Amino acid sequence: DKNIIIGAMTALITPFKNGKVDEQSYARLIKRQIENGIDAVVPVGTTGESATLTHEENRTCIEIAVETCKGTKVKVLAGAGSNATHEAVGLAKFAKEHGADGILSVAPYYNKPTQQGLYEHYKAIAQSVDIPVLLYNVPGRTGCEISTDTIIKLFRDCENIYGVKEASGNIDKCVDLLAHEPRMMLISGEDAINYPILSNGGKGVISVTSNLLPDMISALTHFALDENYKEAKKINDELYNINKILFCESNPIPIKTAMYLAGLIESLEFRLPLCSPSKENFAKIEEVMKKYKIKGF
Amino acid sequence: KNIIIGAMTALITPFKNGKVDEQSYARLIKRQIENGIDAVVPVGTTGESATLTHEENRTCIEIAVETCKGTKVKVLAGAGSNATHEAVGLAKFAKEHGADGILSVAPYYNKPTQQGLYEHYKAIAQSVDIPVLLYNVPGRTGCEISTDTIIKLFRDCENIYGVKEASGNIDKCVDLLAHEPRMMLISGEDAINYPILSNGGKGVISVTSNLLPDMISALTHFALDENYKEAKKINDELYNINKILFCESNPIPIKTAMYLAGLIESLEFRLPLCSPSKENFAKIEEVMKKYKIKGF
Ligand SMILES: [Mg+2]
Ligand SMILES: [Mg+2]
Ligand SMILES: [Mg+2]
Ligand SMILES: [Mg+2]
Ligand SMILES: [Mg+2]
Repeated sequence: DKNIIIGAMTALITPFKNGKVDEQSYARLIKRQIENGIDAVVPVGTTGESATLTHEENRTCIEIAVETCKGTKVKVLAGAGSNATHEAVGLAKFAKEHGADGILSVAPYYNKPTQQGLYEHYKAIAQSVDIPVLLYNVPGRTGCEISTDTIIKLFRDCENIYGVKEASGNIDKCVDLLAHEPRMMLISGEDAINYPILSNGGKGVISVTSNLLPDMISALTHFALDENYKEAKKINDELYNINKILFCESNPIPIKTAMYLAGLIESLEFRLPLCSPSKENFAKIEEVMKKYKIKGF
Repeated sequence: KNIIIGAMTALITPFKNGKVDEQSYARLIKRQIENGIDAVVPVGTTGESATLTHEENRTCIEIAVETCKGTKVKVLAGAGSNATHEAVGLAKFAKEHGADGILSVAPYYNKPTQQGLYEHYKAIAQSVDIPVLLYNVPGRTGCEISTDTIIKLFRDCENIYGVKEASGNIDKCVDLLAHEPRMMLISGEDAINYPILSNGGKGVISVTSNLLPDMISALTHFALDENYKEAKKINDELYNINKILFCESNPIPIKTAMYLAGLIESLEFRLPLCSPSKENFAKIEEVMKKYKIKGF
């Protein structure tokens, strides 16, 4: 029916060098994701520090992702959202112009639209492009919730809206969504509960942990999609300690720390207001990493 | 320190035919000045900062500065961002265009750590020489500026003189002023204006004052003179309107009330904000009839 983008996906960190996007590191990281079974990559989402990138840096990250996935089956689901509808429409059109296969569009943050407003927000975005649109609910960061009813109405009313990324630690809501609209693509945005979401019929993940451990997240998701739930849970359980420690400080502070500790990025750099973890949490991230096998390039 | 305190208004931004109604905007500010308000906050949360262009942000601050000249009324410009580089540029822009100080909201959405918030605000304060009021509203931003961070920033940065609190947490208000009694605690929560003032807060940055500027100004002034019996009377009388103004997300109710009072021409928002439900529209209309609303 609808065009979809599902499976194992990575919310890419954006590496910085001397305060600039390391464009070589970025392309190299994406290649490493492709080679470890990932099905799609998400440039400039939350994990990519979308908030602190200039518009040209946003274009650059998206274009590099498109260019690096050419010749592969891996799709580019571009972070393209904003708490201003006029801007979100513009960011959607631009992501499409630069070759993105679809867009991930975060619910408006800070200004707390009502459900009616969220509906009109996403309807305007979806009308402005002809590529798939994945809603993105993360109430702990936005201060609002796209309700089940709103999500289901948007899925049914707008042809290119095909599912939602849930980062709301609410398995009840995941049941609610797929019990009333089994045709939508529920996507886990919370690594520690990837398996519970997939086993209730979710069709993919947009992962933080896959930045560090893409082969494990790929295998988990693919097992689950193959209905080999036993093997998916085994990996989900193994990943629990790292899944949780990657949120000991606000994402992406721990994941960038882990990537640096693993030698996968050259510098532990953020853009303010993000900064390096405390010494104690730095030490905890390094401790948890010890029992995982981290792929190189 | 240099401070901006007293009774202050988070100005709504009126729209007409999709554009900032610039004449309405100046007229609304004049009405605030004429009803005892001590400062105006253009382009904060209540003014829908998130959906204004950089040019409209500029126009709004410039109209505020120009309308307040030759009066005591100060311009405490909304100027914050979840990107530190952009918050610094917004702070510089506000100063260079004549604002008396800035209100800078805690970074929303990307949830910086307390170290991150310290460095964020330290960067902003070092960029201008005008007063900076922090703004804590965890229900909208997803983060909380802790008491220790607020106190550290106040003691380490000359321009930082207090915090607008919109967190429903009177324990924290006590914590702040018991450990750092020199800061200016500013109520960002109309319903508890008097409790914050009576614990030593020195002003309000009000939503309700858009509609009832004389009442909020009296409340504040009674309280600052330690006429607490009178300030509590107004706070109690205002509770019903203070609460109904958040039956939907601010500023959807206050704009609806201003429109119903004939104070703005059109009930227009920028998406993702929009008109209230029919029921909430009716409820706003009913609560307003208990209050005397000053015209122009
Ligand atoms: Mg963003
Ligand atoms: Mg914006
Ligand atoms: Mg007196
Ligand atoms: Mg007395
Ligand atoms: Mg009352």
